[PDB]
Amino acid sequence: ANSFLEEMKKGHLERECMEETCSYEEAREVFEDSDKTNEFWNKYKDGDQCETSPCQNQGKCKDGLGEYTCTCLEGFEGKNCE
Amino acid sequence: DRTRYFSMWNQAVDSYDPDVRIIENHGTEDELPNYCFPLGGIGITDTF
Ligand SMILES: [Ca+2]
Ligand SMILES: [Ca+2]
Ligand SMILES: [Ca+2]
Repeated sequence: ANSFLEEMKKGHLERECMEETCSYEEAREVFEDSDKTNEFWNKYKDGDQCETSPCQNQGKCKDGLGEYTCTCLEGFEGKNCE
Repeated sequence: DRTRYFSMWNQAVDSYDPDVRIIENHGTEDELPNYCFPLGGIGITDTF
């Protein structure tokens, strides 16, 4: 993950953030983008969480570090649009 | 002369370096830098 050269060479996602802990930034360095910085790094150890689409009734998903947000449309709500 | 040696009488007079007694200072000549390189040559790289 870290070394004298692991973080001195070119930043590639096919290198640093994959086979250790991927603590931080090494998922942001590759892209230079703090938008999905903490909406994807939660999916390094335990697997994805929105791939099941818990929200039904045409509701979008949002991943948080422990709980899932389900955006349901006007007049629709719920923990999973439930 | 005493500036030469001879084994016969353990004959050699001790001395000292000239520049040690009084040093000199001219810096040096270093306009061209000096570089080390990776054993291969290009080190870093990137799939293509
Ligand atoms: Ca690596
Ligand atoms: Ca990176
Ligand atoms: Ca990295």
